Amino acid sequence: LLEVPFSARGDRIPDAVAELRTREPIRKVRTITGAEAWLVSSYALCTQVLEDRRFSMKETAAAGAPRLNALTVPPEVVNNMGNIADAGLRKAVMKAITPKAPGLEQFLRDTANSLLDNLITEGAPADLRNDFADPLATALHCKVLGIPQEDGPKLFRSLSIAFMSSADPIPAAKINWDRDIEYMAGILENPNITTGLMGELSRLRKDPAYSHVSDELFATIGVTFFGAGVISTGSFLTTALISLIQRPQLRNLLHEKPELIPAGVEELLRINLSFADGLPRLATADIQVGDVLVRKGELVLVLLEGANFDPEHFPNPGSIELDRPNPTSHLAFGRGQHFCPGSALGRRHAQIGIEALLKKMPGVDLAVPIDQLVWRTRFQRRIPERLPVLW
Ligand code: HEM
Ligand SMILES: C=C[C@H](c1ccc(-c2ccc(O)c(Cl)c2)cc1)n1ccnc1
Repeated sequence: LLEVPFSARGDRIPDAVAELRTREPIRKVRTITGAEAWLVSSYALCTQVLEDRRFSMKETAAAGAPRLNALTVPPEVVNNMGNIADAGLRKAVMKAITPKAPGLEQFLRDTANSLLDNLITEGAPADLRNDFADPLATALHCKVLGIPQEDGPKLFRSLSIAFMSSADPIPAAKINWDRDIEYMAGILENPNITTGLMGELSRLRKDPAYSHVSDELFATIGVTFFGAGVISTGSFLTTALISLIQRPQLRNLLHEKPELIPAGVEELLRINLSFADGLPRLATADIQVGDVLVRKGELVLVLLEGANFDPEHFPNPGSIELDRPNPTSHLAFGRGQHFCPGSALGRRHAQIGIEALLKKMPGVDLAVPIDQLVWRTRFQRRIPERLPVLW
């Protein structure tokens, strides 16, 4: 039985995806746990699954369910956004993580420029993942959360385990989770934390309108939004920089006309291979998806690059075109009930990071042949362990 995932490489889509999409856009596969699942790979069927709440994220955590991979958080945290919504916290969380917070964008620009100046001083080769994209993501999320910048690196170092895609429970994930929760709980008790997401959660925790909300949920919001935001923005920016480096004509165009960078980033989102696995959902009813009657209790995997390279929806899907008529209609941020709450922040992180890099390093190029990149395995993102560049 066809095994998923197909390839940990984030620099090229396997030819097999287009064949599946054409012939079998919903197809039985085996996951790393040995479970069977339905892999959905067309824009039409991916959108159908993501927009039908009977394909449940929450129920993927149920004991005894077929699993894509092992939990790395407590099972109730899989329903984190539902818990946030039920607690009356959605609006406050969203307001806290907007890129338009006063001074946030300038902080992003200043941080990016400082990171780049240090790389220039040290001399090529430079590692754009470990010494640019990931520190930029980490610094951004410390600022957004309102926590000390110097605490970023230790929180960041949880994530190479936190976002593993493992067949089995990971003992280090429990250690790191418990430690990171204790940290966020202490932050909520720290009177000096008055800004950002944790400053606002700290205030709401003392507000009688929220007296019922548990300390557990407040700390969980901090751990989950830091982890999801840092891994997603650092990994997306890293692999978008590869796509851009691979396209010198586009790199030069965006350097010459940086007002096109938002359109460029939107296409880089569309062609991004950062998510290593399909998005998992558990059927809570018998539901017809294409030619397959998915049965209650079965696992469905929504393959984002299946949708995003679907030529019916995005003609010439492998080409970056800055004037498509349907440019934000990709699924890079998901779709439906679980659409990424951080989407605007993720866009802005990448836009500013790329703007800064192109100004400082207009000649940026890989310093090794592209096949020498080392792609992280058994992880929820596809990323190169190092991204060596020259300029
Ligand atoms: C370019 C950057 C990002 C990408 C590509 C991305 C991608 C995604 C995708 C595809 C989903 C849907 C998962 C699903 O439906 O199963 C998602 C959800 C989520 N994202 Fe993002 N994300 C990014 C940035 C962020 C940021 C900056 C934050 C927070 C600061 C964040 C926090 C979350 C959370 C908490 C969820 C879960 C939502 C829910 O369960 O309803 N993400 N993200
Ligand atoms: C399913 C939840 C997933 C998520 C997974 C793992 C973590 C995590 C963070 C720090 C840790 O120390 C450990 Cl061990 C785990 C956080 C979040 N997620 C993705 C978007 N929203 C939530």
